[PDB]
Amino acid sequence: VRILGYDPLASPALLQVQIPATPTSLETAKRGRREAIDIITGKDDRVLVIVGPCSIHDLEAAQEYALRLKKLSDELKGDLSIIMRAYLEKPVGWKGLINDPDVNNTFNINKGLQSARQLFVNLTNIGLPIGSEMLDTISPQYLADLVSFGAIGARTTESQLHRELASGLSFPVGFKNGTDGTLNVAVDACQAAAHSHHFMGVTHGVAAITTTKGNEHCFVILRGGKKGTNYDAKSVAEAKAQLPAGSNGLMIDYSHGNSNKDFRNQPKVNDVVCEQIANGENAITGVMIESNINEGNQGIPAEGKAGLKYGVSITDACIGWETTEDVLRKLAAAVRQRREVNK
Amino acid sequence: VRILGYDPLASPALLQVQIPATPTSLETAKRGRREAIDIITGKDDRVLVIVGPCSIHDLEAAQEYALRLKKLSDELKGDLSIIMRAYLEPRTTWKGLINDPDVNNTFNINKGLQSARQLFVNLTNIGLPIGSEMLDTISPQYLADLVSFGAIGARTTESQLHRELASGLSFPVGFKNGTDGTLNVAVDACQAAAHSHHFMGVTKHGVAAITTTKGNEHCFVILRGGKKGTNYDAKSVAEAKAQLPAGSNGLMIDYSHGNSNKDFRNQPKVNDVVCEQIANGENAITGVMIESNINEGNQGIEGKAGLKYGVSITDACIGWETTEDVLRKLAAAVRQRREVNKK
Ligand SMILES: [Mn+2]
Ligand SMILES: [Mn+2]
Repeated sequence: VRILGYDPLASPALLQVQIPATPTSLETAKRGRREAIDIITGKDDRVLVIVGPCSIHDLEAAQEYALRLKKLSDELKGDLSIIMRAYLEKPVGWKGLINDPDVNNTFNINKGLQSARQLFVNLTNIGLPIGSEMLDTISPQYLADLVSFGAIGARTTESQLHRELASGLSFPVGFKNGTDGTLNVAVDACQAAAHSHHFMGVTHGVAAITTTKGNEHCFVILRGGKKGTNYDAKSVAEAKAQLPAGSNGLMIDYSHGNSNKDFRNQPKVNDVVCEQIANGENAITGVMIESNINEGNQGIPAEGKAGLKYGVSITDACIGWETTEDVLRKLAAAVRQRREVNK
Repeated sequence: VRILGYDPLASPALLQVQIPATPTSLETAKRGRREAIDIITGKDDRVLVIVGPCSIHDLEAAQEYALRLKKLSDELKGDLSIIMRAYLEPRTTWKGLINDPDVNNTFNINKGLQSARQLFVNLTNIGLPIGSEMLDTISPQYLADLVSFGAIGARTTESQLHRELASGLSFPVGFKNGTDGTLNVAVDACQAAAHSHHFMGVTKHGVAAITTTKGNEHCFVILRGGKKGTNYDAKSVAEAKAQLPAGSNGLMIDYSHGNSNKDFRNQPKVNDVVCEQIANGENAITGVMIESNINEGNQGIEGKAGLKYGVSITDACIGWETTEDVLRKLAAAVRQRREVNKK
């Protein structure tokens, strides 16, 4: 009585055929996973960097950005393992690329899944690994094969459904610290996801029973909270203090809460973080940066896509490309100096 | 690479044909919903009660308990509208009736769903309405037609997935406050559940499709305490009422879990404090949740064979006679409130 109806949904298998992943895309995704694993587990001393737009609403602009990040990745491969941020939505307002690909308030999930997949293929096909946030348990079925890094939404860190999901993904997954500032829920999540799980889920577009093997590559993401920002050494210490033995490295988000809701502070956070890294801090193995071709953000005008400024986020504000180069080169320097403190 | 494999899953439709609901079952489910609605909206001045085991692992024992509650219910029907707790499982490393129906640390979801549906039919068949937690977006499809009340656990009240599910359910849904004791996430969930959603889900035939729901105006908050302490006292209740927007439904207080502090004998103490408020005129308290079984306490696991009869194998519960005394007191508080209101 509360279900208006069901509209047809193309299965992942069908989508994978219409928008096939090139050998390069597959190899790229595989490579991104290996590198991320070695870093969060300490086998590698470079830093894992998830850099990119808060969200992608324009494939062309994303491709130009990707090409720039690719070039700069090759320049800093020795110190950084860069994965492009390819998030589809920011949890009223534009519901994201999957739900509203045309950015016109309509709903076209089938067209959305096609755009999202075309995007993922486009990016990985040039040798650039991507990372996306797992919003639900069904969409990953359509994109996972092209992902090298996944993050679980903060609102679902405590969800068994997402912990089960994580336990079955073929790549590292990050969980955010609780809203109260503590790391319990995230730690529990990582432990839960490490176990094998048995559950019902979509596969061919039908529901089946899944058995996962468990994911040992889950880590905590520091993202500020009710007790303030937590990227500083004091907070980092408190964070490591509550990480049971055998934990993976921590990943720090420069944006959102830790940036005090101001894209301009991301580089300031970079400074405080680079400082720790340069002085020998080995628990910080990753960072998250919201960057785009141009800085800041913009609202969606009455006209729609037609009135949007090119290369400017329509969700959270980002630092521009030039600033991103500065931030990343500085981070790379911090990593280099860190190898020395470890000599 | 982290998916050990899949096993075929009988569809909700198949199981509904296999284990059909009797005309008495459907009628009870319907009635349970109508009565719950009139209460949470303030039409009826009786109190809604969701009483029953933490979980059901023994169908026979559940039936005995049901007969008793059905009889006690007929006695108090003038003051209370009773719905029996018929839950299957919070994940804390027994996996529940759906996963481990044999209570022997194995997995058989197909058999679990059958036992669950049979259980639901058995109970509603004697005229006793039932309530359960809505775990995911799939399992409910196998039981919805028999349910009169649904609950969203504290660990998933923030899950968009569950808010979407609630908006499409044919009965009232209660959202529990967060594990940290935070109430706004539940108030929030009710708002979200109140309107239409468009997302990916599964049909009666087990096919993934795009679902459009209409919104559920019968959602409410369930105070169940948490990390920052219990929340059933007058101060907390007034604090809770303050957060609720205009036109909100009444509150439901959970005597167990966070509000009893892992001590079943605290449930009757909560009942006294809650009764005092009701007896003295508190009209905003429209519901209560109680963890009750034939015999009090709980127990661990020779397998089922060794387990004591009417005793839970999950959260401790108050025994039957305690339950009866608790309910009769609650009933009196109700009658008293009527008198206070006529003034
Ligand atoms: Mn963002
Ligand atoms: Mn319980």
